[PDB]
Amino acid sequence: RRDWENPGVTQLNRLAAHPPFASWRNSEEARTDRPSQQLRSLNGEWRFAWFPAPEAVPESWLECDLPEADTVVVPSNWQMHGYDAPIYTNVTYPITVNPPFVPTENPTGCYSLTFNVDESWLQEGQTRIIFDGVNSAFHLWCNGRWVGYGQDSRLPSEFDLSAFLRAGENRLAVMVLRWSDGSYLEDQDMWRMSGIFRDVSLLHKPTTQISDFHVATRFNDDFSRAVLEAEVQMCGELRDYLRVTVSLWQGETQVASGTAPFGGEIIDERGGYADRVTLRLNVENPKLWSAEIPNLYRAVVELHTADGTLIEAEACDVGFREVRIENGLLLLNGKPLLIRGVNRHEHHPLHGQVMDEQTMVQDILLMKQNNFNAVRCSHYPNHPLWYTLCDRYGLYVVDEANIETHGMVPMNRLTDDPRWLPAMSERVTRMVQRDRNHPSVIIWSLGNESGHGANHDALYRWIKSVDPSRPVQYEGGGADTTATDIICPMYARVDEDQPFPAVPKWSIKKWLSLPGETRPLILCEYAHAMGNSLGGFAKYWQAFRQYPRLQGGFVWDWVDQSLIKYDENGNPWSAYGGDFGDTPNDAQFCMNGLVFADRTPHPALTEAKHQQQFFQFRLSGQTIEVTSEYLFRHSDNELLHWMVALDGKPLASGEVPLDVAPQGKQLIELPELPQPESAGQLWLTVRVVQPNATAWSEAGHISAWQQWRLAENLSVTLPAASHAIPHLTTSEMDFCIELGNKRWQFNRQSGFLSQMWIGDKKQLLTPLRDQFTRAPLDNDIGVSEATRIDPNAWVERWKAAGHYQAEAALLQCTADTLADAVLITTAHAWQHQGKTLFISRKTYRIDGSGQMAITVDVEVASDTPHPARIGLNCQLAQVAERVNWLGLGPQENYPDRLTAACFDRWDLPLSDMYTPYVFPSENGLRCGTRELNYGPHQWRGDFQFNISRYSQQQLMETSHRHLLHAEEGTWLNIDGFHMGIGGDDSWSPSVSAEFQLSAGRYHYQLVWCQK
Amino acid sequence: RRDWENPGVTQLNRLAAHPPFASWRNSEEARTDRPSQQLRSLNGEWRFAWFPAPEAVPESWLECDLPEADTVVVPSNWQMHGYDAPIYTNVTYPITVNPPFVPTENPTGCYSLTFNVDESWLQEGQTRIIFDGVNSAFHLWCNGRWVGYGQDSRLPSEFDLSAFLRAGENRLAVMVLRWSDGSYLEDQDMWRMSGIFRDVSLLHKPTTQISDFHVATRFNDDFSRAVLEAEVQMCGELRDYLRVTVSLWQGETQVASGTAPFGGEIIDERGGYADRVTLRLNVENPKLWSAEIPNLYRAVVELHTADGTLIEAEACDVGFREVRIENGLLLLNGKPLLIRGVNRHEHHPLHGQVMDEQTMVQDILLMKQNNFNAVRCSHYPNHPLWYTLCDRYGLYVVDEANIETHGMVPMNRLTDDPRWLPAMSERVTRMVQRDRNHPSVIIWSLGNESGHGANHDALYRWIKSVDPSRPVQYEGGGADTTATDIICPMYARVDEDQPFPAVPKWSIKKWLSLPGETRPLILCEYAHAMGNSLGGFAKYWQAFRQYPRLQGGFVWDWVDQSLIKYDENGNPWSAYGGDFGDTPNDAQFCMNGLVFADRTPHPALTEAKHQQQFFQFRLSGQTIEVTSEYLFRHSDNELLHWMVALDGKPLASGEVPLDVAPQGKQLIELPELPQPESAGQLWLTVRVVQPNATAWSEAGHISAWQQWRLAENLSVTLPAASHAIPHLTTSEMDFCIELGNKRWQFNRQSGFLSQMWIGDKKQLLTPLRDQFTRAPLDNDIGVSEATRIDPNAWVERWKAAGHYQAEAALLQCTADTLADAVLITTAHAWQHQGKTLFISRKTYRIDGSGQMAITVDVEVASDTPHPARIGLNCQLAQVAERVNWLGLGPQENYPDRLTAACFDRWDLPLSDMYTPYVFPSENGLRCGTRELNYGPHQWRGDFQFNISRYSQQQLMETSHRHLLHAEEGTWLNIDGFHMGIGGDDSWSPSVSAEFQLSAGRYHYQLVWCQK
Ligand SMILES: [Mg+2]
Ligand SMILES: [Mg+2]
Ligand SMILES: [Mg+2]
Ligand SMILES: [Mg+2]
Ligand SMILES: [Mg+2]
Ligand SMILES: [Mg+2]
Ligand code: NA
Ligand code: NA
Ligand code: NA
Ligand code: NA
Ligand code: NA
Ligand code: NA
Ligand code: NA
Repeated sequence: RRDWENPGVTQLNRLAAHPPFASWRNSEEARTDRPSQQLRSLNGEWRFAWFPAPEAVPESWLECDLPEADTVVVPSNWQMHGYDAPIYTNVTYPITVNPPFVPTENPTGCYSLTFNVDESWLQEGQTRIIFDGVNSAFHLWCNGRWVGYGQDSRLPSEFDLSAFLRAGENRLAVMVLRWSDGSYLEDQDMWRMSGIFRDVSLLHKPTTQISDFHVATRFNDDFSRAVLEAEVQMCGELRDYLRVTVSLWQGETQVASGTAPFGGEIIDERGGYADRVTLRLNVENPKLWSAEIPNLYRAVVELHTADGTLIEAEACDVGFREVRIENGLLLLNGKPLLIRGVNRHEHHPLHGQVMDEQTMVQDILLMKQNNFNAVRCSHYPNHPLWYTLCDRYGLYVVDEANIETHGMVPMNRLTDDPRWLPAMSERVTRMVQRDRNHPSVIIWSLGNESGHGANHDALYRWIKSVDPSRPVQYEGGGADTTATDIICPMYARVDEDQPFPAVPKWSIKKWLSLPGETRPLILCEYAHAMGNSLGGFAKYWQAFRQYPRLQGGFVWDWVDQSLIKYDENGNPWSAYGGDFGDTPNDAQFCMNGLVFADRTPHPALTEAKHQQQFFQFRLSGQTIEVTSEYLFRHSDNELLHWMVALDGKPLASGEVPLDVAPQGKQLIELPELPQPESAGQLWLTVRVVQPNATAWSEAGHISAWQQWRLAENLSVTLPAASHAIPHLTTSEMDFCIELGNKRWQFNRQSGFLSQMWIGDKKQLLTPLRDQFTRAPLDNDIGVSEATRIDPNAWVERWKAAGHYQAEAALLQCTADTLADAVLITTAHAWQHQGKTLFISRKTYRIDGSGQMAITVDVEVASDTPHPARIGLNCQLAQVAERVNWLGLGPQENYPDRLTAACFDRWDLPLSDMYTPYVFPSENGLRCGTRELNYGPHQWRGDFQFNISRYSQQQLMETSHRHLLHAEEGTWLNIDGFHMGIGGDDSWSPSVSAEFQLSAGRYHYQLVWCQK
Repeated sequence: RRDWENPGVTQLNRLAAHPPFASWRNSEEARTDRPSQQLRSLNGEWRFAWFPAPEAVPESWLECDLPEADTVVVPSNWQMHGYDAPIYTNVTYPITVNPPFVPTENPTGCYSLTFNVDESWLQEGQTRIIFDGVNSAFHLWCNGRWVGYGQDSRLPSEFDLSAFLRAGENRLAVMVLRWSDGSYLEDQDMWRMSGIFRDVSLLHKPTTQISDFHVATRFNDDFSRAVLEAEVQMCGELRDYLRVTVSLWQGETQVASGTAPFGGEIIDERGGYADRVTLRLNVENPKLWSAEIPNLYRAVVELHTADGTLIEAEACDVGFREVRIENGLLLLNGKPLLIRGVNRHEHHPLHGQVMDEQTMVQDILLMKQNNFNAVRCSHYPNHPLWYTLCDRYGLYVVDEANIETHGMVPMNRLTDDPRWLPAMSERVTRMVQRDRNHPSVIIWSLGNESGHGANHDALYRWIKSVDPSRPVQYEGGGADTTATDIICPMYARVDEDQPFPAVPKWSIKKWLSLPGETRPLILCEYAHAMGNSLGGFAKYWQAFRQYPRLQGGFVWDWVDQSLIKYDENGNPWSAYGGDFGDTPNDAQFCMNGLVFADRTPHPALTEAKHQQQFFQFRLSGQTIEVTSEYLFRHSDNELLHWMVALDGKPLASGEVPLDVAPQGKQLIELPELPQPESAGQLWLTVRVVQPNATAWSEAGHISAWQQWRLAENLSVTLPAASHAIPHLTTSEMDFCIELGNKRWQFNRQSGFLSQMWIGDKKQLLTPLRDQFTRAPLDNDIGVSEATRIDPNAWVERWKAAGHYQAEAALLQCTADTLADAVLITTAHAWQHQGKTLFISRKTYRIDGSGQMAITVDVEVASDTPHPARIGLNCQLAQVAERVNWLGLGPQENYPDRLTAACFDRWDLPLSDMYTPYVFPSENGLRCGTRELNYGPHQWRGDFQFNISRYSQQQLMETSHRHLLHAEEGTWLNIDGFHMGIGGDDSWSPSVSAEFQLSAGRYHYQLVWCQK
């Protein structure tokens, strides 16, 4: 039969799901979580062969190794070994939508391994094999004999091999199918790969075994008393001498223990479970678990005899915590949580979707290091090790079932179909059966983007019945259906409603008070970090903090799903949709992370970190008020550093330790600060530093900061009188001003400064001209698919209006000789099809000091789309190594994403003034700059700017960052005003009104000089 | 693969479930529900071959018929043809509890059929086959080619045969397995049969078709306006020219009609169902549907081109009614229901589990004629025609999923197992998709006796989601779990609690008000009608009428599940558990009905009819108050017949028209009644008569009655003085009294009247002795499983105390000659192992009138189990044809079951005084009798009695009624007192206290004379 084309058959001869087992045969080894000789890893080099379809697989393969097969490493995704192309499609299914059928051309991966077992495993006991991850379906053979079949690429499939094992060499044969009916439930926006991408192992258990166990913790009103209730289930022959003992450990101390024979209480007219027993342990003043302080206990479950003989032991870490929704609030150990989360896929630039401990630890450290306290398993059960790390490092987790049918029409066609309830149910139930003992998991999720069907309600209720300890949520069908305890929309904006029919996305503040609504609101997804994004991020946090029931959300998302390819020379580059011949494909939509595929941060990460700080500050006079947003921990590893500076010049500082309790305040009085009479603005910058290193951070780690303007003393002194006076030389074609060894040349035909000289060295490679456009950011383009011409998108509106093709018509270009300077006045009008888009009026004043004062006043037609920017740009001949400036920095910041930037004197290498977004666009800008220094140049004013070796044009025409070439000289963009980058989503205009350049008339001035 | 041993595989290539289809190609035919040429019946003579296992089936069977095969009628269960034996087991599974495995020796039934198909059917469209019922799993082949597989013995399985058929002759091959994993979900307390026991048919549908349609009716606050919403789904070629027209008909009048193109409203981000359409029709002052008045409309669903081409039409009967639970009450069209229901199994004594129209109509007419208005489909979806009849005749239906795992341990082992969820959901989901359009179905049931598992919660929620028009109920796990909207216990008693651990059965009155409880309570099972039962029935109805939230229940059950067998003389007799060599079995527990398998009424039926009357009466002086319990109808077919009688002698009578509004009252003043001077008790008897015939009753049908004692005149006149005086003759052995032609002989050794003579003929075959025991009724024995002795059972307490073997010891026997009579005085003590159980003191007075007054005074030890009865018995030499008595009658009646009986002068043939209960026991009693006439004898007093040709001993020793043999003469049992029969359940003592003979001392008198 073709079991991969029948949702009625999701497995064959597969063992029941259960919590992580190791079948320890020694209680001390179990308590310390040390290795168990009964659990073996079969990871390593396997024999692999690729085929176009399962029909092409030679039967001989079942009996012996095919000489054509290659020796590859397992786990792995065969697209990563180059056997075929990984595919990046977002919504549209990778295969023709015709359930339950799949294409006859079904890439088949044939894996095989020769191995042998310990003599004792042949004598007695149950030997089972475990495949943590097989994408997407597979058949299994042992020593030529068929064992079973399994589906669901994200949960373990186990099979009893006891009756197939033989002395000597044994051979596993695994036929993996890329496509199956299960693929209809795995349409997540990500790379479509396949193979055995997760661990493979052998577990040896006794015939009379622990087949399952559940750990629960209930508390009293103040959590000073708890009861640990453990239900243990067994398989095999029941016998009166059998006992179960559950002991609770805190380090090497046993705080509580419980022993009892099998035989549960009576549950109905036929009695109770003779094969189960529930132990109840009293725990006084338990140490509570939270992301803040991940206190953990160790629970050891022993199946032994009444007279002391251990049969086998299983165990897990225990975190005493209560998760409950009360009066509209999500409470953890009685406190309202504020979710600082992120959605994280299991992605690796080299290994594809194969995860490893090192990578997970790296993600967790970066996350906590950037003030995240939660993560969503978008959109499937993760690698088993992820939960252990979260339990221990401290991260709230949303465990999500591997069910996504985004590409269906309507989205709920399958999920509302009773005939898919079985397949759907196993993806939900097997997840809960596997992860329910993990304390880090505080919320169960029924999946992602599958509309809202009756199957969702059925499964919602099942969980509620089986595990009342955790709330259940699901966004599909409107984010507030009868299948979710939490209003969990994706991309709902703060103040703006999006009244979509049927599934509107109300402003989150409004959503809360809709007639009858009482549930808490936590976005399952928000702040789409695709490329230069996260504009308006602070708006979300201001709302989260002011509204009790707005309890945060999970950013989308953690890491760019870009893959690594190599060119002719063997140099690596970041590839995305379509770069593998995969088509249809959705281009760069697979990259929406706060970090690059190699975990290098994007500028946006700093903004998230800043807005997600755990300490709030207020300033009044000499007093700084520090408020703690921690719910449980006291600030026992923090000291406040404060420094006052005048225009970047340090003037005073000092440190004060932080002794603030959760939700508490601390008043800090700053001493008398010297009185600077020197013109300038005084700035106060404070930062919280962690003097001691921790499991997730180094000593000196900065966890928060904030800036304030103190006193400002305006300059009322005039500059030194000009000894000399510049001379003007006229020509029909040019206006030349000369002073000392400096020369300025204004082209009378274009009306632009076309050249400058310091001695005989040219300064410009391209004239200084106005600029009202920018290389479109992913948010300006707006498309979740590589096949959509959207006229509503900003980039499209700018093209239709001719912003990118507007030619500068000169209206006026005059020159006047003044008492101590030359005044050049110009006026241009950018038009397109007889329509004047903008009008620019300027005056250039050059005095005897050699300083060029540029005054600019622009007019923007009210009926033309608001411009991307209002400023000037040119290509300097110069190419220096440093960029020194007095403004917001040191990292890239934009109008609607600069709260994390600080005002000060920054000095960086030129390359750092460039942000390597895989998909090139406007980047590296820095706002609130009062002074910019490059080479012999200095510009003064109050402007925004970016500077690099790439022109706006090149960035605009280049698809991949690796294809960018450094242009001659340096490109400079000085903006008086720049449009917001937005980010609420990346497929519709998202730049908030206050950040759109719509004033109609703009003014800004600059001073250009040398030295 | 052995799919019949895999709960993961419940079907292969089966079509989706849907409501009844006929695929008319003419709307008028659809409207009239006339036969459809596109719907053929394949019922008739098939070829059948029996095998001991599927592996024994020869391959040649697929290609052609087998020589040894026989020609049988289908549908049918092969056990009814004698191929193997039917098994009657209650709780214990008929197979070894080892899921999902069945015995390797699994009886296999090979059915085959060579049928014809017109090429017209193959020229276009889809040709499918439909099996309405295959027990319990099967594989299907058409023309030697494999088609599919299916499970669930109670719901239709459909397969597309389009590509397997050919013009002309075709052959089907159906391999039916008796056992499968599905059997673990079909452990209902009934006969375990198998085969194709329901209709088989062939349906033709065009390629573009109506694949499903839902009809719903919502109303305004007063039901004066309504909206009919019909959602229609299509399959095939979806084009813009497609339309659906739903028209509503009331007879030949089209009341409403709607037409629209396909394309449902937007439901989610991907759009909506382009293959669906919802029609909404307004209906003013709709005629409401109810069991009282089954008003129906006809809905025709036309799939057609916009231009007028009918592709095909489907249809159904529509009942406009709302079913909702509000404030604790179950409401039908806004009024609280009083469920007068009964559980009914699909059983036939000759055909087993095969249902036919005639039988169904017979059950329905009998049920309504006996004031039943509801029925529970215990415990599986019923034959499709059942719902049509209930819709049309008017009966509230509880549709129940085919799920019972009673035999598991604990009962919820499979239902709480997520691995059995798939199999369970299909039994529930496919039931709803098939019957959701029938108005008679008002409640969905999740199954029966399967404990309460998480799977129950998920499916409960599923129904609430797909169909919010009907409450969902389920008794498992305690009758009040989170999986039921109605508290629906089985056998919960009216006042007495039964605090069982985990799943107690509280007194229904108490259950309603337990802290926090608010739901209505309707017993899914109560008043176990096993054998001589229904004692205490009136107690349930008094409560139902007094407590608003006690809304009735379903009696258990309708018809005895006895099967017909024949003796060597070819005569038929009723058989039960074990009568077919079936072992283990539960003998007679399969017979618990109000009627025999041939639908002959048990005496209990009348008690049910009486207590379930729709008119209540109250008497005050000469005014009779009638109160209607009807919720929607006026008494437009009822008249009141009243009659007054003096000890059976009718004095006055008359008719009065009944004009009562629903829930209304009517006062009727009786005319000046006569005032007879003659001694006696005046009795008033009123009967509600239906003058006109109905679809369910004949003219003259009596639907209710009631009696009252009016004025009484105690006889104070002395009997004429006797001329003569009896002569006494003494001897050591006897006391012989003589008067005229009458003689009496009292044995001086036994102390009993050993013989009498009328004229000169003997009158006794056995002496007149005391009796304190009775042939145990099913309720005295109690053992739902013949493999469970029980000391607590009444029969066991009586035996242990020696009630059945105690011998009378003479304490005294004297004779005295009075002035006008002879007085015999006796005393007896019944003992057992030195214990005195009872003491009987009597006096026999024989005067000159030839009469014999017997005075009896009994003492019963307080520490001996209360006696079954306290009276006298003897074997009359006479065998008369008639029995005439003044007292309760005419049918059998006992202390706790005599409310239906009426006091009057009854006269019946001897045979009617015996109730042919299949399992013999005490029977035919009649209480409140003041006079009994049999042959030349007459007995006067105030007693209870039974009279027949069978001795309590024979009844007690015989297992089947056909084994009973008339004894010489007639056995007479005259009781001063008789214990109640009980019936609340048949497996534990249920006779209420007030009906137990515990007074310690009893007195009664009788006068024997020759009339
Ligand atoms: Mg499958
Ligand atoms: Mg998606
Ligand atoms: Mg120990
Ligand atoms: Mg099966
Ligand atoms: Mg049962
Ligand atoms: Mg018409
Ligand atoms: Na909040
Ligand atoms: Na994406
Ligand atoms: Na501190
Ligand atoms: Na670009
Ligand atoms: Na009631
Ligand atoms: Na029964
Ligand atoms: Na009437």
